[PDB]
Amino acid sequence: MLSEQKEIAMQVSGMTCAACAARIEKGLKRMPGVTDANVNLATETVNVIYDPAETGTAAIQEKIEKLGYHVVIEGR
Repeated sequence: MLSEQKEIAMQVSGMTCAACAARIEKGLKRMPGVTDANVNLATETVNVIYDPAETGTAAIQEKIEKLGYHVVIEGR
């Protein structure tokens, strides 16, 4: 009936500051069903908003790997 989008917030591995994680997530800003990407290296974390119809963690890991890093869906 609906498609209501959500924020995920999760930790990344391999970021060496200097817009690295920004590049990672900006990669995800290209994925069909993302809306926005917001890096939080002050907490070694990144937040990304997407629609679970087209986009989720599933596709996201896939691309993150190709960006040349691995994200950790630890937390919740």
